[PDB]
Amino acid sequence: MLLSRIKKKAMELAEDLKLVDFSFGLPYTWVLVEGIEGRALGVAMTLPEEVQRYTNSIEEPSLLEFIDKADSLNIIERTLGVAAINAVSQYYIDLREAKWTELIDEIKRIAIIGNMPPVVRTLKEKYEVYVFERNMKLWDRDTYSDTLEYHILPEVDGIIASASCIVNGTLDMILDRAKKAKLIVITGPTGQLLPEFLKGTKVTHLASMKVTNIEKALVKLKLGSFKGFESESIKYVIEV
Amino acid sequence: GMNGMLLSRIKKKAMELAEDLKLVDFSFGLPYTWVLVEGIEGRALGVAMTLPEEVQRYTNSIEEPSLLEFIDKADSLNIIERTLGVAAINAVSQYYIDLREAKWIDVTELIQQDEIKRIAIIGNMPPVVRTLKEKYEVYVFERNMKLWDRDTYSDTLEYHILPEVDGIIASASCIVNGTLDMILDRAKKAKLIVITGPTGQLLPEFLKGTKVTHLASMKVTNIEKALVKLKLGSFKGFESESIKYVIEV
Amino acid sequence: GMLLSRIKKKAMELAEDLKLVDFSFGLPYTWVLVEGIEGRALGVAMTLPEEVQRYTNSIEEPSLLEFIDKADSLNIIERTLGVAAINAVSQYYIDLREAKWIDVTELIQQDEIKRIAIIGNMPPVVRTLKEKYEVYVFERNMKLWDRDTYSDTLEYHILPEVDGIIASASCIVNGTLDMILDRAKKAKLIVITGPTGQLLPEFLKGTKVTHLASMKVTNIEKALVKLKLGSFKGFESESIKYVIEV
Amino acid sequence: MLLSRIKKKAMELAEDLKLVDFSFGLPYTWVLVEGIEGRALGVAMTLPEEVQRYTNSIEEPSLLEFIDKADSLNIIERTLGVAAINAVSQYYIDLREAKWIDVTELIQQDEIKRIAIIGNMPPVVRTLKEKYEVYVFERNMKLWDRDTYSDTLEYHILPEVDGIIASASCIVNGTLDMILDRAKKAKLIVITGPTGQLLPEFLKGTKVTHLASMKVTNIEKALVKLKLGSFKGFESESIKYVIEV
Repeated sequence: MLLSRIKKKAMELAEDLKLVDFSFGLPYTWVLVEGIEGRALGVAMTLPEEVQRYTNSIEEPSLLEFIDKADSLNIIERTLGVAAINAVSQYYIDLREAKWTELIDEIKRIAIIGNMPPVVRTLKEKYEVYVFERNMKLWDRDTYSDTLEYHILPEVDGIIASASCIVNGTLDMILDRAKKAKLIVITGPTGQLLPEFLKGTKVTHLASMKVTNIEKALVKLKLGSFKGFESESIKYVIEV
Repeated sequence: GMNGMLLSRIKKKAMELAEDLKLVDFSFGLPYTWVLVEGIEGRALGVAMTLPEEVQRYTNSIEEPSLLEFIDKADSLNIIERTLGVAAINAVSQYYIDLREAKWIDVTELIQQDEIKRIAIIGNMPPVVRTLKEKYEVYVFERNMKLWDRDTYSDTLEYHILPEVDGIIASASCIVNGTLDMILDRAKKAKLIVITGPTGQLLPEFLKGTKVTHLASMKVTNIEKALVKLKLGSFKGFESESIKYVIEV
Repeated sequence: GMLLSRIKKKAMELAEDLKLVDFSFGLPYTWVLVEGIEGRALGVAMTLPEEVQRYTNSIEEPSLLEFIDKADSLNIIERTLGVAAINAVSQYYIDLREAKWIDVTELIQQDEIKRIAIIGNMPPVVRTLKEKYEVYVFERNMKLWDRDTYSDTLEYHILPEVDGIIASASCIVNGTLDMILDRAKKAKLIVITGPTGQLLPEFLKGTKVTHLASMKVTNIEKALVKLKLGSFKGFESESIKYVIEV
Repeated sequence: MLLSRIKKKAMELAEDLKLVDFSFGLPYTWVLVEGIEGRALGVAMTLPEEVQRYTNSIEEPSLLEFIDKADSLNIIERTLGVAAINAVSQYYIDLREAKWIDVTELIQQDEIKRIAIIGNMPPVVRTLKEKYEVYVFERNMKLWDRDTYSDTLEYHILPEVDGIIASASCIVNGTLDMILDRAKKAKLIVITGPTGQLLPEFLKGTKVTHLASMKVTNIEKALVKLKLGSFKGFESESIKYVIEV
């Protein structure tokens, strides 16, 4: 599992960081950390439809304990672990010259994992697009089942996968089936991880967002507002 | 919002009690949304079950969070605003709750104390269902597909079956989704109506005049340890830091 | 005291000279084909798989009277086949002389109706009314969730505040029709729209329902092919939409 | 896709067969065919939770047209196609070496330790959970348990199991290709259910070891029960078999 290798690298970076606060909440599970330079907020998308039991083996919460359960069979332990990996990453992230869609000549067929209407509408006009959605709420008249990813991914030149593919563990399959993909973009707040963690993989770019105001974003994360949390952050694209 | 709700009348009573209380912390999280409050006597933790299957959008009109702002949004069309509002009503209630005449029993024990023939169980609660299905005629209704059995009926059949039952055990989550008003209206022949679960932390005086007879809920004994488990998404961890009670209305 | 229990009693009196030809509990619609001295009639009801408890049926010997008698059953499979049979008998005897060949949107008037409750997400109807009226859309199925759609648990509280109601005819199969009419306190216009609304208007006499917006199958053979193939638009193209006043 | 290769072989066998009747219905989609020897009924499990739109490109229904749409991106076209492949298969099926046993008795303690069960089958799960290490995966929320896991974990758990009991519905949703690719250490792979009516020769070369399905003994009585939406009524008009691939 790729998430098992990412947590090993992240635990080496969490040595000088401490856990401040956390919450397995909606729409995002977040982990607040603190170092000598200041604080950092890491998030991971909560997928309640994947939750089988509301249990957690973690008795004493800590940053190293959260990161160690990132490859757990328990989705609650994974989401808190990925959020913690992102929290350590957002503390050490270098976004100096980070690019702001026009990232895609070269590409003819695109596979979009996770229904993102603004991204889909822009690409459906100029490229052959295949949208895959698992959640029934985000279903369009153009969306296909996620069971068809295994068969369509080897035929596409570009892949735009929702960063939620990291928490549900579907990232390992997406990369394995990306036989002919020249571009693989992991987009969303769950993609807050360091690009060095994905070195060697087929992932080409990471499109996420860094929290500019931790206090205001925490208020919006606790209130369950995605746009409110998004407005307290800056969107970035960094090459792996 | 929806001023016709029983929840619209409960928030009006709760806002009069939230005058000497302040908001400490909150979280729209899983399995429960919680609101932490503080008064002159100490702190109180109120919870309200999060129903993600009811969430259509992740939006919130609340810009400046406060205890009175949360309670005012209890009768909102937005489930996120309702859940945070009900958790805030429960927070205020848990600060002022008097459990002198509270019975330290299970909901199944409470039913056995009366002469019931047919029971309607709203919300699939396996321990409660298993105990009652062997001694009474039980009708289980579940809205969430995850908690669905081969013996659970659709919630659309509640409207037709509730007038035929003598007892009702409704999951306290009927307060956050807005089904409580219908359940009580259709409870024509029911002599025993129990609202069970941590979302039922509300004061019994708020349900005065309604057909609700009992409130089966739990009070947090250790706020710090229960918050750790609520943030970790562990229900039994939060349940172990609380005491279950059954109180008359 | 369900409304569907009273409709089946009236429909069984009309199914005396009709015989069952074929049937199918299928998707998107359950259908029942009947035959009389004048010819054949096809009746449909919307299959709601999310409501299915167990794939069981107490009917051993299928007949038109047996199907109609199980229209008020607790089993959704028996209800859907029963409603489809009631519609099949209705489509044989339906009189569309004074039926209006109009859309549901042009039926409502700005003169009095200020608030509209739309039960079942119908994008063309919603888009037209949302720009001129205060609209409240309620959807139970997650597949049909928009940026304006709300939960069906809020119907009980919002229906008493609306002047007009446009309810999907699927409210007849899941048994939500009885509640919708009870909570329609201030509604002056109640329209039951969809292929499940093929039942006779006389069956809804006395109720708060004002209009029935449905469709009559013009080509039974071609529509059956499209019903068996699972195509809604293919079956819709082999029918004619009508608006009949109750 | 494996279903794209199965339809090519099934279309060669549908030459002397004709379409009689069909229905995309619940619980099963069925296709009724006829040849010189008689009639055959093929079924495929309808998965309404997978249906996003109720559309079908098929204008003129035929046996070859149904089979050609078996690898379609449209679940309605796939289910009708798989039901048609099963209908052609049930006409040519040879059950001389078919075992009249349950899927549970096909597994022995001396060879298998970890079992992966795809599709929540309570009788099969209850029998195996007491003697083996079982991992149940369910995609439909209705058939979900506090003991079942998400289908996203199949990709990671399937390479660790000795045996696999997959619901034949994995053929219609399109998960069969992944299940077999992730069956790295599996010595036994059983595709169980009425959707597994297909010929064993179609799965020759694959990791699939057995096919546990059923053959309709009374077509008329089973059609009445399929149209009525009764699974047990249709099951009682059939005979369960286990044929080795």
